Amino acid sequence: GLPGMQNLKADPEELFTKLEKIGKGSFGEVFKGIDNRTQKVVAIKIIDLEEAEDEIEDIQQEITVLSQCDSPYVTKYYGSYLKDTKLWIIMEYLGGGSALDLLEPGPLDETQIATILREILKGLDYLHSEKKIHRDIKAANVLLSEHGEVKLADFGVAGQLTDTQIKRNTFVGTPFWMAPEVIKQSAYDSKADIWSLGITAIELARGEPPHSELHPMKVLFLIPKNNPPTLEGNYSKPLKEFVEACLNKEPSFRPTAKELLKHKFILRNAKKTSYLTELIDRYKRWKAEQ
Repeated sequence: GLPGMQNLKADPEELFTKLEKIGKGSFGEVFKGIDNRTQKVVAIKIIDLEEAEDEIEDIQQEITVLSQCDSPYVTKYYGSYLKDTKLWIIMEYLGGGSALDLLEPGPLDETQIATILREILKGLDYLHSEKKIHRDIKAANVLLSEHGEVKLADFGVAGQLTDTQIKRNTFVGTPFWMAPEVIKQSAYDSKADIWSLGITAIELARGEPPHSELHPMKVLFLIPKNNPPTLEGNYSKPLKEFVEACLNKEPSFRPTAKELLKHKFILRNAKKTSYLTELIDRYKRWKAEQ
């Protein structure tokens, strides 16, 4: 029931060569490796199935959604293989790290912020046209290639607004970045992603989302209660207005990803993506210490 899945005869230990461990979340581990067949780098995510339970349903969800997307803005999925009780998930490798990782060394300038936002808006636009909802937009889920290309990853809880289900009600996402109607489990759609993008715009500018120091439960009542967050500090007027456009409590009043692509903040500051390699190296130097 998992697209891309290979019978047990496909031995992943022989088909792929792990090069190094690049992540160890809570589902398992991630390696940079090589498809020995086509000799190309891939990210290899291994989850122990005999050691995970409820997380399986989310992993299968993610793979299903990734299998249906074909966009240079969404991480590609290459297939899955099974080894004993280990599911190996083969994915597009993005070696530049996440936008959250690129924040570790210091602040981004507005050009970088605009460039990264423009690319995220491209991915959102594709998804929304395909009637898909990301549902977990935030800087840790925006990944970069080593040359600066920007992609959406980790849908996990991505929604599908199809024919007989025009709206979603599921309380899903990470609190700080969740739209108010998602918390209130109201019927919602792509606009929940636009709100999340506004919270991620504050995150790329200040490093953390609003209320990041409060306990999550308090945040559950603050978002629907309080006025929408605003970007405070010395940022240009268009950056603060981009944030306000996204953060409207009324979802149907937030603009589409396509219209935000014409926003003055984006038009005046975004530059080619290759300019992001600088930000990418800063991160490498930084992590080299540590």
